[PDB]
Amino acid sequence: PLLTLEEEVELARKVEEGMEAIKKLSEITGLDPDLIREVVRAKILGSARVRHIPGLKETLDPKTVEEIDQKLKSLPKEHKRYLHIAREGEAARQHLIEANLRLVVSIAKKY
Amino acid sequence: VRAAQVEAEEEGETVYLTLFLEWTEPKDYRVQPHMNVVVPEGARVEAGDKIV
DNA sequence: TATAATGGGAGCTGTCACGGATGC
Repeated sequence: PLLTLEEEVELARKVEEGMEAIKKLSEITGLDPDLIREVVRAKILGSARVRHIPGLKETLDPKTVEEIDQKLKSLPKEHKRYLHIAREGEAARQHLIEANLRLVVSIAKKY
Repeated sequence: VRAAQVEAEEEGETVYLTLFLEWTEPKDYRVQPHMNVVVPEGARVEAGDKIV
């Protein structure tokens, strides 16, 4: 279905704040914001999609993403909060794209 | 409004009641579509805490 | 890089002669 202005602004906000969360989380952990992002994304989408990303320096597999996710679960409450923020962000992103998929068709029908 | 503690001074044909009262006064707030609520249902707030 | 814009079109019509697969 199509988003109301409210739903749209909400999803957008959740996405932005999610990215911010990943940044702060990388500051805390000292890990790579990319690796972190791919791990959060992985867990949101599930193990249905797991593949090595060209930009990553490590091969991304359920073993390594479980290691990283476990080290993310070992954070204190205020720090472990940013993880939940990240996950919420990713979910919001997916729902946003899927929501706005119609606009693409309406634009491309003219091409 | 409810009366917690009730004190009474007897004077002449009358009584003067000092009442310790506790009640709640409502204040409405209008939320615009660009705003988001940071507080759950029935949660307690203080001075300085943000509702929206 | 920023008004807002949210489901596509063209089909194309005078052959049987069927073969095996699929359906009340």
